[PDB]
Amino acid sequence: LVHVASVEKGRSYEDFQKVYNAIALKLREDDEYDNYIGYGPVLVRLAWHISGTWDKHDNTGGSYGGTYRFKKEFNDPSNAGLQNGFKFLEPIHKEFPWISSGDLFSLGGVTAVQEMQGPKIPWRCGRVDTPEDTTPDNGRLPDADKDAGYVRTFFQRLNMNDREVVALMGAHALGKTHLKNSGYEGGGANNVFTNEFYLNLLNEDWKLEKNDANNEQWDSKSGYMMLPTDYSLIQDPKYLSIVKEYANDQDKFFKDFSKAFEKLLENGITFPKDAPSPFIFKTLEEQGL
Ligand code: HEM
Repeated sequence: LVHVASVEKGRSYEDFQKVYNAIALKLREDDEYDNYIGYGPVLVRLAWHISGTWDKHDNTGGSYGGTYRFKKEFNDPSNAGLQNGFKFLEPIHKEFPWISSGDLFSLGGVTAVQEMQGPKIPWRCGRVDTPEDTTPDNGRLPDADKDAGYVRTFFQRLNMNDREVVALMGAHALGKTHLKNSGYEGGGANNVFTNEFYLNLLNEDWKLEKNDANNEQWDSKSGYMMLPTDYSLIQDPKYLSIVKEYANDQDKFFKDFSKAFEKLLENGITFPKDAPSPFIFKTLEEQGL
């Protein structure tokens, strides 16, 4: 399939900065969500899951068509919990009805990363809502009870290499698992974007335990947890080298995450040669708002 980005009619940077601001102000306002984590991490997870359905082989799935809005995808077991992100964005969509669904879901992720003190993520508009029959079947998102070889093969479908996979996974510094969503038990959580995922992988004393859903996960006495696929990044020697790199260089992690996350959000989209350049949105803080 070819999906050509089409700018929402007459819109420019200032329009999208307004949408960014509305999302950011609501992120600040709705601070109580999920035991005071706020909506930042679930917005990042939503932007990833609406993108992570992409298949490079036939260009099905991906963020372009906004298909998460349709019941098949909305009800994917892999997406359990994401309804909260969708509900958060609903009033934003209603205030700015001109923005496409894929643009809104992906921008929500960019906004959340930046507002949580993450790197700037350049972002491009022009995703166009596609019909219900374009919604990808369930089962394209990854399982957590797997090893490094699984992770590496899985991400080849999204055209991501080892460095991109390790960078993207640093998002698991954010938020938590919820037993009722995924069968993984979380505890403490953070809503500030840092490279701490890599530091925790290397520095904590991990114990392989069974949780209350009878699934294995790696736990530390500090109350930290890792999925088996997280832990695989220190079991595989190629992933381990990159983990160490990011643990020792915050700026390099930020730069690599920004590139990979934009790429993830743009996979499947053809941008015309005279499309606008990617937008870099100012944070609320930078605007004095
Ligand atoms: C091997 C690949 C991955 C697997 C198996 C995986 C699995 C999971 C699972 C099981 C959860 C818990 C969901 C819940 O119980 O609420 C989760 C949460 C999350 N994921 Fe991943 N994930 C992967 C990659 C990624 C990527 C690439 C990103 C973004 C760059 C990401 C961002 C997040 C975030 C921010 C959360 C927390 C959401 C919240 O706190 O509500 N994940 N992931």
